[PDB]
Parts: sequence; structure tokens; C-alpha cells
Amino acid sequence: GFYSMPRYFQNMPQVGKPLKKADAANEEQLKKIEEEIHQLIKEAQEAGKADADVNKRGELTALQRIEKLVEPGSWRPLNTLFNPQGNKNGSVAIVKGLGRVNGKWCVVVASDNKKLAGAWVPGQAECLLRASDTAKTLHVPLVYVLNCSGVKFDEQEKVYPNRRGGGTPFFRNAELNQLGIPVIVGIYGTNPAGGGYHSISPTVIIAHEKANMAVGGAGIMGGMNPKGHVDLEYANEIADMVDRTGKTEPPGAVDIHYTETGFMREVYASEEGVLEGIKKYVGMLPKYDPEFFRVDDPKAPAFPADDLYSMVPLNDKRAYDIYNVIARLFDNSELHEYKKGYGPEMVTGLAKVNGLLVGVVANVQGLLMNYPEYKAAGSVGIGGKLYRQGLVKMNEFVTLCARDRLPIVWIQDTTGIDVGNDAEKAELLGLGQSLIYSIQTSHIPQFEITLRKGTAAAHYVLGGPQGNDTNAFSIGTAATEIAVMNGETAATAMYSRRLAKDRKAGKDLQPTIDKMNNLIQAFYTKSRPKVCAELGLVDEIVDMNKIRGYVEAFTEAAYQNPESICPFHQMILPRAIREFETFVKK
Amino acid sequence: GFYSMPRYFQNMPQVGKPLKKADAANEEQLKKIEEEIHQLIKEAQEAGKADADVNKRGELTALQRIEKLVEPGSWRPLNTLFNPQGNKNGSVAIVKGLGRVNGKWCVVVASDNKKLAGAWVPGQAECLLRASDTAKTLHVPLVYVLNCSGVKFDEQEKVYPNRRGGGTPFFRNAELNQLGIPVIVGIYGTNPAGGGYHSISPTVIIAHEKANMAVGGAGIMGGMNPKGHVDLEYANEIADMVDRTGKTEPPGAVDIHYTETGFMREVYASEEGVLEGIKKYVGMLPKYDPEFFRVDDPKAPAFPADDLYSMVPLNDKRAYDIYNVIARLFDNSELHEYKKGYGPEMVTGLAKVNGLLVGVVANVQGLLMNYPEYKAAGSVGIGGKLYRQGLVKMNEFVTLCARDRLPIVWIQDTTGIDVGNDAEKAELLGLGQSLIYSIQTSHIPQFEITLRKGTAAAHYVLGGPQGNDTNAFSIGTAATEIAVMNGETAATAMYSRRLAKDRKAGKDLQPTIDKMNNLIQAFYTKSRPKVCAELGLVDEIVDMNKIRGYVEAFTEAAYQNPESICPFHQMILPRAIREFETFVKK
Repeated sequence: GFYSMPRYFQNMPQVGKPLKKADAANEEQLKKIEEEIHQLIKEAQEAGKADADVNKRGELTALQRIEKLVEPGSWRPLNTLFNPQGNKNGSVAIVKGLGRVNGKWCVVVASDNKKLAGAWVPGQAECLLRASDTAKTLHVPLVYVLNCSGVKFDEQEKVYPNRRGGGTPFFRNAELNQLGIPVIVGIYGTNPAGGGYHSISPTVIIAHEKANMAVGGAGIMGGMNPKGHVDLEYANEIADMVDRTGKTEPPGAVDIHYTETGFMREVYASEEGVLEGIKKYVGMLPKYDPEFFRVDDPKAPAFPADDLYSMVPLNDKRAYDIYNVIARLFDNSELHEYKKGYGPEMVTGLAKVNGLLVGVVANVQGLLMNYPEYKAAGSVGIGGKLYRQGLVKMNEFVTLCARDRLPIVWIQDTTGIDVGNDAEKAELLGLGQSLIYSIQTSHIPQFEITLRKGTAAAHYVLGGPQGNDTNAFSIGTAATEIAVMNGETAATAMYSRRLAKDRKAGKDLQPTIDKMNNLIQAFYTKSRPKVCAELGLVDEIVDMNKIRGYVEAFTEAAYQNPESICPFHQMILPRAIREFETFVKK
Repeated sequence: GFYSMPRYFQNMPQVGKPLKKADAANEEQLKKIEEEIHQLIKEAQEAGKADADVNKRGELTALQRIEKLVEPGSWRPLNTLFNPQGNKNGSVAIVKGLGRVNGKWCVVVASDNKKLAGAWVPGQAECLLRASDTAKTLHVPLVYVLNCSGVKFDEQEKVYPNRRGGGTPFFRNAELNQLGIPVIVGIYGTNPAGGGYHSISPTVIIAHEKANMAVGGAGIMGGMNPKGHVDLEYANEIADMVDRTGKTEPPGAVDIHYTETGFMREVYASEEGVLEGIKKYVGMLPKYDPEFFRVDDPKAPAFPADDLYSMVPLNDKRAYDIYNVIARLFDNSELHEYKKGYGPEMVTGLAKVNGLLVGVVANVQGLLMNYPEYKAAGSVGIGGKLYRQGLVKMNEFVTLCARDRLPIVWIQDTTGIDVGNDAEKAELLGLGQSLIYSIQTSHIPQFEITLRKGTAAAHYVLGGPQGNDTNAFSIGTAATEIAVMNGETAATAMYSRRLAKDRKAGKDLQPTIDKMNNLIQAFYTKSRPKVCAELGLVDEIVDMNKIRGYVEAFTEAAYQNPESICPFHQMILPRAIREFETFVKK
């Protein structure tokens, strides 16, 4: 209840406005898209062995385990639709998300036992690497709810080998430990080879009484597996062998890894027990009481989140007030802008999330009168584009946030960076990379929300996911669309030369027109939210009224156990903001 | 010469044996495989616009530029066959390798201007991230010979966005700079957007007089609002603009980024001039005279490299003497083993590469009598497998090399870690991960050679490519085979249950038998050297007599400008080696 510098952090300026005219059409269009995403998630998650078949055997599913593991309502799904290599079931066979486990925000990864008992499938490794990366970026525990059969022989060369294959997570788990970031695992079922390493690499190993973990299974080792080719005779030996064996406890069961090696620290008889074990050890981990880093009491935004269904236009040709979005994602709709008026194409300011201080960077939409300065008077700027002042302001803002150890939330809706030789002379290329440099050297956790458009290099520089060390993860919405550039712009850039040549040659232009339209169509299809999630362009498409939940999870996680601290009374950004407001060059 | 501790580092024991009789069959089969690789390389590199046409107008190709950039004979090709997403031309449109530029080993990346003028294609980003990672791991300069026209629009969603897309290298170039690792670029042709950032992100920028770099293309239709569709009227408008505009210089040309902004430090009229500019600045970069870290004068191996064509059996059933390989890759065939006799399945010892000290770890093949110690007496161990002592020896060895700041060269030919509860109780699962932990916390550059077999978790723990921070890169040979396990074993393990169950239900077993044979066949096909290269399982398949060349480049690169130093007289590994051989615990 007592915080540092109330005059600077409490009762900051408020922004945004009340929703007067509800836009029924926009809302239903956004919800239709959200609904389709939910339907896609639903089927990806339920694909494979049925819950009933899993439960009949007294075993829980990944979603059921997570439900009993995390604090009610703290689950923040991540990569649900991630399927970079297009597996038919639309899944990567793991359920991941951010969730609070016994008081701590954790990155949670649960093997999906409905799918080949948690076998490794194409794209899974990449999903796991993003998981450890998120944990490393935010310095929060990585929790595994393991039930992994390992490599899927069927697509072996796609999941077993390579620099970023199934073995990479084991080095990442060692790195996390070495960085002082605990990895906690609760294991179920059989976990040989890859599963075995997923079992042994964590910091603390909790096991279900019927689980096992091992280097390998030994199999049948009948070396003399015929000449090489499998025949009926040989087949009639494997079957026999199977008969001459029936049940057989796999290597590395509790009698081995608990009683003998002591690798398993604790064993539980029930599925719920295992989860209780995870909670117990996650509870022993370090964290700062959130109050320590608060500058104000937690406060809900001053406007309903649902208003966004009307205020965020799905039609990318319609502009809107970015402040309405900010007003609905941050505490009490408060925002104290840094250098307002300078670099009007962007909003850079200080805001709060459950009392925690963070920096905010978002595109401003609409016309920008008599702008930019490096163009002739009378020129008009376009909201969504980046110019010189906006790039300079952001460079300074990120650098100040970095010094003050403040996390940054980036909200993207951009059509790119200004082009042409006026822009080039105004150093936009140098300034764009300077921002990338500023971000890369910041050492502060960051979150990126591609509200609508994510295009060209602006998508990179605006705290894009391309900054793997600083961006914990990114989300999108029903209004999201990501592409290199506008399809038509690309189409004309790719064929303009041919159009002129063919016309001067008296050649038909229709075929070139068809290709241009097909390309434009392809750009549209491959830029939809659905595809963004599937390829991982965003780690999750989030419902308009679920966005603040992610901002909250990110920020609380960012402040859960920071590696570095800047005392509030020693922060410069708050003072620089005040200073720019009052100082007049006279 | 004058070196530290001659008694420890000079005249170390020698290993290997002379080649009595050459194995003609083995040699021809190995060479046949190498020839196919070379032919695949020739095809991928030549693909696209013919050299004659590129040269018709004074322009040089990537390979021609590299030949004039690097010191003759120092080129070490990397990822020549890398094509993870299977582009039809078998290329990712870049020519990469390690090469000496004005006295310094550098990771060199050149835009392949024969392919869509160096456009970004699926898989390129990953190839570029490996490039910056190698430079980061070895702490050597990254050199770009840029000629990047842009993006292959019809696959833009595969190359433009995402966490590891075309924009990621811009953050990686910022990181390299921040880590004190220079990035130098010589630019040719038009470089808008992505190519623009590849031009501006480096430390030093050199440009050809006709080259340009920009945040993005000016776009023929100026600041005209994009169109959702293309009709004939619009087509003519485009044709009208190209004609109206006629011959127009792209934005960001020399008159802009040299004369005005000064982003281009130097401009050269000829293609060769640009390369001279690169050499000029790379020459200004820091490096240690190799003599500083040498402990002996460079000496070639005591045996001919070509013997490897007879001594390295293509037949994975034939054993061989790993000392013959070691004897032909390291200086004067010298090797001073660490704890020889303990953990006989592995060789861990000190060796020299052009006088530079390095650690060597390699699998021993053949039968290991009265081993392992945790099994009944008289049992026999299998060379190529990993047991308790081998794993403990390697953990200690790696940890000692790390303390002494010595690079490590791993030579793999393994069938995995021993399995079964005896092995489990001997802690092989814990020891395997311990080794991964030892490697991850080492902070020393490492090189991995998959001589033949790279399988199971052993592939991971034996300095596997999966250790992204420490492994600079990996190579293979014509004898290489990489897979989760042997096909037959996988097939039986995957269909053992369906065989016994289908037979009982009185069902045809032929369908399942066919699947097994298809699986076995797939395993073989997908584990061949060329596939290892195409997927990146190895960064390059190297000829038997070209292996030492990479060992040399790696070691010299590693000692070129080290971040940490351990004086020779302060190294413990040399002492630990001696003590183990003389101490008799009375």
C-alpha cells in the first residue's frame, strides 16, 4: 500500500474513451474468426486417443493434468495451433502455456499422451525450444508434465537429429539450470531414450509410482534379424518372442531410479499426487512478493475489454484510436507518454499492469498533418508507418527502459517504414537497425502484440519476435495479418517490368494480371490469423477480451525473480518524461 | 621454437600404424559416394542464371567473388547441400564457408546472384543463423558478400516472418557487434528491405559504385493506396508509370548513402575493388599471432591421409582402429591420452593442430574384454557403445579442458549408450546428461565429426551438434550414417505388437511385414551422407583426405582471438594426465 514516488507513479494521466456506438458487424466478424480458432484448437487438442480411453485406464490427459496443476484461471495457452511442418492432426503433440503453479508463473509443457503416448513429431522440438527460451527470457521456472514415448520412427530424420532436434532441449535444460532457472518435472508412463533424457535433464524429478525413465529399452536385440529383409518366417519369431514374454517391467522403473539410483526425488501413487509434488517443489523456488515492485495498487482498466470488439476494426482500411486499446489493457487506463508530439506516428509511454511499471510502444493510426519534417511543408504522414522522429524516440525509449530495468510491451499495427530518398537521407535504414541494436543490448524482457498489421521491416524493429533473446513470446488477435508487404504492392513490384515490356511488344497483359491476382490472393490466405498461429508467426491468437490476461501474465512473470534491479528513485525515464514536458528552449 | 613446458607438450606419444595393403573395394566405394556429393554440389551451385550471362555484364558470381576474396586454398565449404525445405534447385541461395581473409579465418556468406538475384528462399534464414552462430562460437569475423534483391514472394510466409526468419540475422548481427565480433559487408546490386538491413546491420559497409541499399523499394506507384484487385486499367497505369519513369536509379544509391548519409564507408568502381575493401578492414581486425598459443612447431600427421580410404570401413559391420584416424588428423600423429585403460570404449587425450593444443574425444571400436565392470565377469563390451567409465572419463575430461580453455574435437562412430537395468543402476542416464551439462557449462569452442555412425542419445552427448552454444559446426564423411537407431531394430520395435496381435486374430501379417521393410528402407535412405547434408544433420560431408583441413581451420579459428586464457604453466589437464599414469595407490 506504500509505494515510491506517488507524484510520478500514481494518478498518471488517463487515456481512451467510452464506447458509445457498439459496432455489431465488426464484433460478430471478429468473433467468427475467434470462434474458428477455438474450433481448430478444440480439434487439435482432442485428436488421437479419446479422453474416455485414456481415463478408463485411470490415467489423466495433458489438459486434465494441467487443470489440476495450475491455479484456476491462470492458464495462458501458447502455441496451441503451432504446426510448422503441417502434421495431419494439426498438433505438435504437447500442450503448452503460461500458468501459475503454487504462487509462481511458470512455462508449462505437458506431453500429449492422446497422441502416440507423447511421441516426438515434426515441429515439436521447435515448440520445446521456444518454451525453454521463454523461461530463459523471463527467468521463470520451466515445468514438464512428462509422458514421452520419444521419437516417432515414422518421421525419424525430422525429429531425432540436427542442431535443433529432439536432443537440443536437453542442452537447453542444462543451460537453464546453469542460469539459475529451475526445471521441474513430474513423469508418467514409460519414458525411454528421448523421454528418458527429458526425465533426467530437469532439476527436480517427481515420478508417478508406475512411471519409468531410461537410456533405452533394449528391445529384443535379436541381432540376427534375418539377412536384413523381413519375411513371414522372421515375422513368425517376433510374434513368438512376444508370446514368450508378455508383460515385462521396462528398465528404469521406480524400483530402480528411486530405490537404487535415487534419481527420482519423490514418488506418488496417484496422478494428482505427482502434480502436488510439482507444486511442492515449485513452491520452494524463489520469487519477489509482487508488492516489492509495485508503484501503485493493482487497478483494472477504466473501460470494458469487450469494447475492443467494436473499437478494433477488422477492416484494415479503417483507422482507430490506439489509446482505446491502451486504455483497456493497462491499469486504470493510465499512461504517461514519453515525448508526446515528437514522432507522432508512435506512442511511447509508461504504464502499469497490476501495479507493476512497464514501458509501452504502439503505432498511432490516422493522418499526421504537416509531417514528416524531412519532407516539404504540407506533406501528410500516415499512421502505421515509421519515420525518423518515431524511430529516434523509440531508440531513446528502449534505451531508457533498459537502464531502468523496465519490461516493454510492444503493440504492432504497421504498414512499414517510410521509403524513398527523402527517407533514406533521413537515415531510416540506419535508425531502423539502430532500434534493433537498442533492443538487442537492452537485457530486459519484452512482449509483442501484433494487434493488426505486421509488415515489412517495421514488424522486425517494433520489438518483433525476431529478437529471440528479449521477446518472451508474441500473440495476435482476430484482426491480425502478417506478410512481407501488401500483396498488390508485391505483385506490381514483381511484374511491373513485364507489364511495360509486354505492352510495348503488343503482348497480352491478362496472363500477367492473373498471376498478380493469384499472388495477391495467396498473400491474403497466408497472412490470416489462422496461418499466423500455425506457422508460429505469433505464438497465439488471443480473444480481444483475453489480451489483458496475457499482458498480466507477462509482466508478473517479468517481475517474479529479476536478475537486475533499478531502484525507483534512481530511474531516469520518469524524470526524462517530466523534463521534456516542462523544458522550453529559450 | 620457444614454447612452454616442452616435456609435457613436445614429443608426445605417437599412435596409428602404416597402411600395409590398400583396400581397393572400400576406397572405390567411398570415392564413389564423395563423387556423387561433389556432383550434387556442382549442380546446386551452377543452377540458375548461367555464369556467362552474369559475367556478360562485368558482374561476378558468388563463387568468383569468394575466389578473389579468400586466400587460395583456405576455402572450407559449409552447408553447400543445405536445403531443409527441399527447394527444387537444391539450394538456399547462398555460398558459405570458412576462409582466410587477409590473414584471418572468417565465416564467409555470399549471396548467390545466379538465383533470383540472391532472393530469400525457404531454408536460407536457418543457414544464415548457423553462420552467425559459428562466428559467435569461434569469435571470428562474419563476412557478407551481399547481392540480395529481396524475397521470393510466392513463399514469403516461409522466409519473411517468424522468430527464425529473414529478420532474425539483423538481431544476430547486432549481438555479434555487442559481443565484440565484427561483421563486414561488401554490397553489390540492388539491396532493398531485407537486403537493405543486411547492408546496414554489419560493422563496416563497403559498396560497389552501382550498388544500393534501402529500408525498402520506392514502389513504382509511389504513395498510392494499395489495391485489393488488379484490372486492365490498373495494369496500364503500372505500365504507364514504368514508362513515365523510365531509367530511374533505385533509392539508396551511392550518391545517397556515400555522399549524403555516409553509411557506406568506402565505394569501389570494380567488383574486385569491393573485395579489396573487405580485405582492408578485415585486416584491421584483432588476432593473436598463432605462435602465441602454440606449444610446438606445426607438424603434419606422420601418416598419409589417403590411407583413410582403406582404414575407414564403409561397411558399418567392420571394426577398425580409431588411432589410425587420430594419427592422420593431428600433428605428427601425436596423442597423449587421459586415463587410458579407464573407460576403454573411449579415447580422450591431448593432441596438436598446427602446434595448437586441443582435446580429442573419439569412440574405440572392437571388443572390450572383461567389460563393463558392472556386469558379470567375462562379459564383453562393444566398441562404439558408451558405458559408465567412458561417460565418467569424458565428464572429467571435458571439465578439465574447459578449465584449461582448450578446444575439443569430437570424433563420433557410436551405436549408443548401454541399456538395461544394470546400466541404469550404473547411472548411465544420469551420466549421459551430466556430460551434456559438462559440455554446456564449458565455455570452450568445439568441433564434431560424425566419422561413421551417429545414433541414439550418444550422438547428443558426444559433443553433438545439439549443443548450439559450444559446437561451432559439424561435418561427416562418405562413411557417415545418422539415425535414431538401425532401421531393422526400429521396425521390429514398432510392429512387434501388431504382429502378435494380428496373428492371434487370424489376420494377414504381410501388410505389416511390408510396412516394416518400408521403414527399414526409409531409415537407410534418410540416413545417407547426402541426406545428412541436405537436412543439415552435418554441416558438410567432407572427403576423407580433406578432413584435417577442417580440423585445422576450426582450431586456428578457435585460437584466433579467444575471450579467455589459461597460461600453459597453469593448466591442470597435462598434470592430471601424468599423475594418473604414475600414481599407484598403495
